[PDB]
Amino acid sequence: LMGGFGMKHPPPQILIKNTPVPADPPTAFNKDKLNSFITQYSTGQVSVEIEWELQKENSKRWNPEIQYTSNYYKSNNVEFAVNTEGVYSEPRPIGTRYLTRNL
Amino acid sequence: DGVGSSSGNWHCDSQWLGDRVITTSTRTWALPTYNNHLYKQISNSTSGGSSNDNAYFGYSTPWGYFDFNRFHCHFSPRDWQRLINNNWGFRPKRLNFKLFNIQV
Repeated sequence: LMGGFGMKHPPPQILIKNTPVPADPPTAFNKDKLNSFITQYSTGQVSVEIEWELQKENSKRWNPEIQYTSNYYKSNNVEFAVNTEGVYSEPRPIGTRYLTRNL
Repeated sequence: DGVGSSSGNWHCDSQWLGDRVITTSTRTWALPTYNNHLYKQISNSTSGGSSNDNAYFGYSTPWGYFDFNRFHCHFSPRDWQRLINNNWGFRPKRLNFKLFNIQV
């Protein structure tokens, strides 16, 4: 209902965790679970590649269609770009329904 | 062929391949008799003009001619929109021309 493709078997959840690294344990045995760990965090790169199938348009419409376009008029910043502080912004939501076909 | 058989069909469509687009256009034309079958010498004197920048000499022929040297003769507005919004360049490659269904 929020939009998209419904699947019984969607892309699986990918779960990641840092393995706990205990600190120095006491020299005398204690049966309680360890609660002293080395403070750690992890970093790395993640890549995802998705192949999309396209349905081309075969319209016989004579007049030009409505198309999504940027506005040429001057502005302080370029839409869908970074600001002077390096902050990326999306200025508007973009749908998918601009081309037309008969009902 | 014969009087009662068409000599061609109406072909008017655009086919969009990967790196190529093929435009086909068919039109109905009418051809009258020009100059009453005569060749006539023409000039700025025969059209009454007397400025030297507009002076000319030439001939008018009883022949007509077919001209399709404008882009809208081949591209519909939607095809033109697709071409201009999806391509960095284009150029003509080859031509096919047909005259058929002659009626005098």
